[PDB]
Amino acid sequence: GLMQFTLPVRLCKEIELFHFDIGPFENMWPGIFVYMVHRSCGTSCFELEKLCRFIMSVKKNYRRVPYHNWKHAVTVAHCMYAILQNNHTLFTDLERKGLLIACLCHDLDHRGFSNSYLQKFDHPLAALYSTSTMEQHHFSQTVSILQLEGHNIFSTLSSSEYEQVLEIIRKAIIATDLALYFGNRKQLEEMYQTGSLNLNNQSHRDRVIGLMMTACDLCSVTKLWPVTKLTANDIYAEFWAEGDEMKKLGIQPIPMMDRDKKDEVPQGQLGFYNAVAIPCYTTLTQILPPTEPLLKACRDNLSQWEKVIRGEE
Ligand SMILES: Cc1ccccc1-c1cn2c(n1)C[C@H](NC(=O)c1c(C(=O)N3CCC3)cnn1C)CC2
Ligand SMILES: [Mg+2]
Ligand SMILES: [Zn+2]
Repeated sequence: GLMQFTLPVRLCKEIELFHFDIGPFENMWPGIFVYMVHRSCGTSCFELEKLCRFIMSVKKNYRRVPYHNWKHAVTVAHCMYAILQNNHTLFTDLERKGLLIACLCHDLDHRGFSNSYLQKFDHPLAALYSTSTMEQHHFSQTVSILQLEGHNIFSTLSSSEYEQVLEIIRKAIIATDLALYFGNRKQLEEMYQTGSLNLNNQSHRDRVIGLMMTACDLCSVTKLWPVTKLTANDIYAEFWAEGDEMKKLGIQPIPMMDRDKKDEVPQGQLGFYNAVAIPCYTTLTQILPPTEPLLKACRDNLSQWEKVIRGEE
């Protein structure tokens, strides 16, 4: 009860900033997450014994893939932490509980392959879940781990609160399917501009939470340039592996996944910042003004990719 987690001074200060990098010391990441839960939610939200057992089971169920790994999980939970801390009063006690856990669990048991590759391979998960294939798997893995003896961190919630938190987590995890992001942001853009956006409307909050999940999931684009640049290497290590596997199935992959077209990465990055990242953080900044530092860091990185094309780096 009276046991806090305490970070070294540099981490204690920088963890509050949107652009914090969680560092290369894996053994500190669990403590960083508990620190964020305690400050974001309270030291009472979860039994520490159960949270620690949940965190370590979640870690064990992430694989050793270049990008969709345990570091990504914690990184995405930190961006959510930064959004929740800068928007103190806008979110219910249940939402703060659910969303950090959603972010930690959102890519559970990822193999480093897209929903497209699962479908073309004819992987069993593609038979079980026809759309948002991996994302339904991630939520399913989350429920499994919550039901391990000693792992139910929500046990002190009432039955209805329990049903509400699992519904927040489910929608939050499904929303990380980038195919669903385009239509979700368009709807939110319309609602904000015609002034119909109403955060007491549950279907509207769902949409806003969905956009928060895209923002946290993509947050490598909101870091210092060297973090952004080095994360992109890991993202392409997965994409090019998938392209290799597409070739093995006798299918030429899209240029994004074809290691033979590395040369065009910078232009692909521009398309992505213009089509996905900038519009995401722009609408997010309109709805939640204190998340502006994410939009500003994203535009800075767009500028860095423009400089790469111009041969200046
Ligand atoms: C057109 C092209 C030609 C030649 C070479 C490359 C490209 C190209 C097109 N695109 C990209 N490269 C990367 C971009 N996606 C990211 O950069 C990305 C993700 C992300 O899409 N997801 C899914 C799982 C992670 C997460 N964060 N970031 C930064 C998507 C579009
Ligand atoms: Mg995912
Ligand atoms: Zn993710």
